Amino acid sequence: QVQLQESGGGLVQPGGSLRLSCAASGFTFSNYKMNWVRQAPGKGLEWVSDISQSGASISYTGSVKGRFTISRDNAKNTLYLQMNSLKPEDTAVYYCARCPAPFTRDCFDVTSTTYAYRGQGTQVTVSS
Amino acid sequence: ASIAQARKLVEQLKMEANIDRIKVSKAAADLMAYCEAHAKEDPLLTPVPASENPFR
Amino acid sequence: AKMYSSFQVMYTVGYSLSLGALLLALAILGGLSKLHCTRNAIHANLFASFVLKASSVLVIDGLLRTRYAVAGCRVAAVFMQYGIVANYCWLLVEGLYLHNLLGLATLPERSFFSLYLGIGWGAPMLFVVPWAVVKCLFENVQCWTSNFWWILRFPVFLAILINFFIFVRIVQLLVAKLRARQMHHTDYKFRLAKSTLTLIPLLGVHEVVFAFVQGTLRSAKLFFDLFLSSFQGLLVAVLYCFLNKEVQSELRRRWHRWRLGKV
Amino acid sequence: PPPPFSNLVMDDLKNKK
Amino acid sequence: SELDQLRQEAEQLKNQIRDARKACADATLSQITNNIDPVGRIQMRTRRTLRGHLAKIYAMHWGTDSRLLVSASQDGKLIIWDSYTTNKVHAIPLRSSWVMTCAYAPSGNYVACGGLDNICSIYNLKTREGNVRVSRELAGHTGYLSCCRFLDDNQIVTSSGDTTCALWDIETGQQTTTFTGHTGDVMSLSLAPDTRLFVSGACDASAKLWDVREGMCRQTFTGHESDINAICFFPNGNAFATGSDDATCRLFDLRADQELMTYSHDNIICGITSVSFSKSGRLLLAGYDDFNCNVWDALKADRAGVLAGHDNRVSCLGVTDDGMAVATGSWDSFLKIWN
Amino acid sequence: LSAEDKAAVERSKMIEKQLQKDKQVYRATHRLLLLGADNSGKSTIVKQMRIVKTSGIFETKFQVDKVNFHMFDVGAQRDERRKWIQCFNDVTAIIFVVASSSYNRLQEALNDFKSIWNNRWLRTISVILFLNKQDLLAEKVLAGKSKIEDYFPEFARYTTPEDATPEPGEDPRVTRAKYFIRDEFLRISTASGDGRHYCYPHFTCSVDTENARRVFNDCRDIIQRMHLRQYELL
Repeated sequence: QVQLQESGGGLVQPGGSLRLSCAASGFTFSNYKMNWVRQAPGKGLEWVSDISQSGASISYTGSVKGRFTISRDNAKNTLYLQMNSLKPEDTAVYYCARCPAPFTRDCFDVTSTTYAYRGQGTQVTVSS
Repeated sequence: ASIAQARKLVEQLKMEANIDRIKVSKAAADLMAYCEAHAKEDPLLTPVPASENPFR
Repeated sequence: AKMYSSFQVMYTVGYSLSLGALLLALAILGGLSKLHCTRNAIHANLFASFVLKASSVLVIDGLLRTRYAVAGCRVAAVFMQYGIVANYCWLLVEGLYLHNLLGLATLPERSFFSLYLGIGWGAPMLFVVPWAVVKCLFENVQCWTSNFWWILRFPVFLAILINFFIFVRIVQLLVAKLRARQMHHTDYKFRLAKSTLTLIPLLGVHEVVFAFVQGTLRSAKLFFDLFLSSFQGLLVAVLYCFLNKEVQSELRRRWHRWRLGKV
Repeated sequence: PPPPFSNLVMDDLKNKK
Repeated sequence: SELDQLRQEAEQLKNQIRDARKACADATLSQITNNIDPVGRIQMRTRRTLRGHLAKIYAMHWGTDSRLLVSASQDGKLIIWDSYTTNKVHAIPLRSSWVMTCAYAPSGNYVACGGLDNICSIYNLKTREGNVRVSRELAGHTGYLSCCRFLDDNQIVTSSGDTTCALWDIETGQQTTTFTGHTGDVMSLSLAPDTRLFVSGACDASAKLWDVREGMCRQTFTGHESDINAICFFPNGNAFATGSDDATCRLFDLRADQELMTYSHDNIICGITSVSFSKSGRLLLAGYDDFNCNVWDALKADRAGVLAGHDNRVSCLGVTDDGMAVATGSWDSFLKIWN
Repeated sequence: LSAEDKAAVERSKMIEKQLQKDKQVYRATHRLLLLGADNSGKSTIVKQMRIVKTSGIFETKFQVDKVNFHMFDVGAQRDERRKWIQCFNDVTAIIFVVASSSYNRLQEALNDFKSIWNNRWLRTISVILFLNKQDLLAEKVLAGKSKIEDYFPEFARYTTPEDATPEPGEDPRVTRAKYFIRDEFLRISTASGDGRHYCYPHFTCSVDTENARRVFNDCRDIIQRMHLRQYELL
């Protein structure tokens, strides 16, 4: 029974820095490529960041390139997304996803609801 | 919306909870007995001679 | 002279090595789960023609060494005369199959293997036997070939010309496809384009230029004639069966499968 | 002497099949 | 709002079920099986090689006589083979070539096939005219059909890619009952020997045990780390084995309501495409993506033989009802028979 | 025996005769997997037209230069494609249609191409890329609607390629934008896939009638490259 529980978030002023944490239970953390996606109000799911098994391959969406960083802690089975220079357009629910296939470089997870290996999300918003 | 779809899931969990679980020792001894009782009539781990083998 | 003897032993040892390599290549082609396709079948037939050439040469050399039976010398001479034409016709078949396969938009609906067999093992039978009968009727005790005769050279020259033209066409296609895509990988075009030329030089190797030759320099240059036409089978087998990537992968898979251990 | 039998170009393979 | 407490009470129920399962698991199957005789090395060789398919084969099914077998490939043909003599018996052209499953009726008079067309086509074999013709076309699934099994000549059960299973009525052509509750594509289903309740493994690391009569899910089993590709009942009908894409197999027991044994190895990293038990429920055969199908001694959790021959991944693996042969169909358009 | 067994043998032989008769037809027709997005415009592409149960049907057949193509437009399954896409790894090519006028969803489209490109099953399948809706993009970027840097900052320092071929008497800005979009897809394509499969980018509109010709040319190129690879020439 896979379980991806995420924490962090909350109302912060624009330009802040937040460290979203993702705890995984029920699977070997190091065998899967993990992902950070966001759901903004109105629109649908969109992929943000990814990290490979070892942590070497890292790619970001151009809209958040350089501003956000991603890291993996295999010892604690945790995923960290550290956020800098927040913008009003970044107000979204942040989901921590996995990859269905282990030991693979490509998989489909940015899909809509009823995707099994995705977290519940944390509502992070910025002040006016 | 969410409540309507969650009610079915929690009801299914409710029927899941009130099920008589059999001890896993008994759940494995029975399978052991079954797999040893039909061993003779299984021509896959017991090589059948070619006299009555229909594929040889 | 000593260099005469060196050349004599050299072409026979080359023929023996080529025959061994061709037999090994035929065994590899016919003894794997991914047995063969039309291309592999044509390669196997070419290997068989090369084996026929090598066997005829070895038999005639052994008979010449022993006797010097005349009937054996003759049966071997006509057999080798058929074999060389069969070998060249099968080179032509390989070239034509490759040329016609790159001109099709889609995969061919049929292999047309019967046509290739009839033009590979059928044309030389129509070429040598009707004139072998003419020869025996006239001069029967000949044993004349020593490793006119220009009558049999016409199919040879035609096959060489067609193979050269289709080789030029294939090289043009390869250059066009290397220049079109993957151009960002500069300085690597030559290293991949020259490998193909060494991979298909046999489809268009010129022997008429080495036959239209005359002094000691000519005698020295004649070394390649009994060298290229002796190691050719080994070179073909190496290029088409031992340097093949998927054949090597299949052999590695078979070796790993056999080496299972299992406690 | 003129070419006795080399003048005859060998029979063409009319492969109509 | 009021809906927030739904998730928390659901997860207390989940924790209650988990701790009940933990309490009921006093020991493990490995502890009971320390002093049992290992099966040994099983070496099987291909007895027949059925050639004639043009594309990759996805599914096959044996007959109740264990002699005639139906196979489905992507060339658009459903081929009915006589395994004893390698002779072909039927070659049915299909309307849609993208066929992912096929079935053979227990009576032998009908076959079924389905795929991306979302239609389950049922073909009659014993027609008076001789030539086989389509007898029924069941529609109503919004996703691709992944598996179908005949309960009898009159009713069939299928699983689709829209997280649903359906029990149909062939005579009418309407969904008699529908089974819902999965959150992912239902990849496979297996029917009990009594044909009173069937299991379905889906793309959410979950296998659900249903009730064909009640129409409601009886049990749910999780524990796999990834989507499950194929499942099959134990011969006694009290257990089932699930193979998933996380390169492992798991044996679930309905009465124990939790896993008993896990089949995995360090060298294998590819998923399991198909799985089926032997006749005595002692030898488990599973097909992988590494071009061969390992046979697992499903009582001690160790490999006891490896099959070979296939040049691509094995997609379907069936065992005769009398246990006399094992047919393996892979993506090289070849279907081998092993004994 | 020879009384009923001979009948079985002759039946098997008739079946095999048909199975050879139709093998030719099966292997001479190209299969194509067409896919895109709802706003991409694949429906108007499916209107090439040279040659139901309200569910499932995804069939299209056309023919050019006496060779047939079977284009499949999956339009009834769910959003998760990671399972049925495996059915299309023996296909000749994958046509990917992308709308290059809606910059908001263009990132989603890049990610889609990426997952298709790096997928384990389709790592040997070439992709024909159709950057559809060029006519819409022309006015989308020609006027002051929005500028690409709002979603793709790399456009700020981007320069038009030297090998780019514009159209006569037309403004260079749309060419710069379209070649930028092309190159983002082409970067992804060339990040992996050394020589097993290639991506063919094309600029197409809703009124283009030569799309079938483009597909035919790309199919010839794919087949010729495959034949050369079998001979280990290229």
